Amino acid sequence: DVPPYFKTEPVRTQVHLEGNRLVLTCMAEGSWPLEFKWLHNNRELTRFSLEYRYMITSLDRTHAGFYRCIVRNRMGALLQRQTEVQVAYMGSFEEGEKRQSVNHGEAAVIRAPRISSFPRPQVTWFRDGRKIPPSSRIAITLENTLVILSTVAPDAGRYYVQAVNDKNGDNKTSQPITLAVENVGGPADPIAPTIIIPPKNTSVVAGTSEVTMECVANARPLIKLHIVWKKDGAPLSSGISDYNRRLTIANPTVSDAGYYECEAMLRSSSVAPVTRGAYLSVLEPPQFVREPERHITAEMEKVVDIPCRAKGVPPPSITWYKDAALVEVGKLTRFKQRSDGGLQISGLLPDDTGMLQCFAHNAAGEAQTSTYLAVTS
Repeated sequence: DVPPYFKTEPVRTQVHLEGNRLVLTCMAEGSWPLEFKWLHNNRELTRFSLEYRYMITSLDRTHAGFYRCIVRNRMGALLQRQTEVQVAYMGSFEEGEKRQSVNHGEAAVIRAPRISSFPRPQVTWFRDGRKIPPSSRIAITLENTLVILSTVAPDAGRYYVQAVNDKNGDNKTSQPITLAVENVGGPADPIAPTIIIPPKNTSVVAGTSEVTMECVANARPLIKLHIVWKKDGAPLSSGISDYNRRLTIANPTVSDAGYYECEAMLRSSSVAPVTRGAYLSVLEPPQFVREPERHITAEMEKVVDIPCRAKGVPPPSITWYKDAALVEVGKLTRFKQRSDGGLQISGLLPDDTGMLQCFAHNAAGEAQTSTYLAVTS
């Protein structure tokens, strides 16, 4: 009479190549009989059986998504930790040839032609078979948009991209975009600082290595263009790269979160700078500070309390299951959940016997614990 439990929980995320085979396992132990069923995006994929494996002989990108297992025996049922199968692939540049036009001095903004791919491909800008590296006059954004500051006539031509998927090695070339540069009025006219690419609202899990805010500015003459970064109003003096276009935070913490501003101005000038801002949110995955005991016995018809509190950013939501089924909490029920997080059961029916599972969820993760509740008296 052993209730189910998991010997090993699967990894949260995993990347596979298209065409390769895929084996998932429900590694559990318990007392005969131990049955297993599989869920794909919370929809039944199998019914209960003796088969603990779910196998896909040949992966497709359409197989990407969430999988999990349910294990059960005559004493109860457990919901396995959910995993995300990510299928590495790369489509083609379906877009045709394009053409844009700009006047000299104006910034030329050329978005990277669309392509669907996992992971996101590495993109490199080209023109006449020559690579186009970022310069003081040429920016390539995080979105792989090509910006050409204070364009001159020789900037006109056919630009295109090459895209390489890092995990399957695929290499595609896009159709070209033809930039025309016009000549209206003298090319010596001054231009006040402009922000072509403002910072974007950006979120990162604290268990990452880097996070980058970006801001691209245009001016004439480009040489006296200066970009200052700020956090919550205060200037920053490190982590700045590109030509002051990129602000890179290493190993971000919850403290690094906040409002980041980009200010473009002319050196030794007369003018109010132009400012654009965006928030950086830093999250922590859920993590228990209070777990119920892995075996619990209460008696009919008293009330029992099962403690469960989690820690994380933002404050994680606590959700209860009984035998892999969402517990019905509410005032017309015997079950009620403290804002504390714990679960209180009143009027213990013999059928309240089984496996209870506490799930702590937030946008950056999911944690889970189980207990065996046995009714006596």
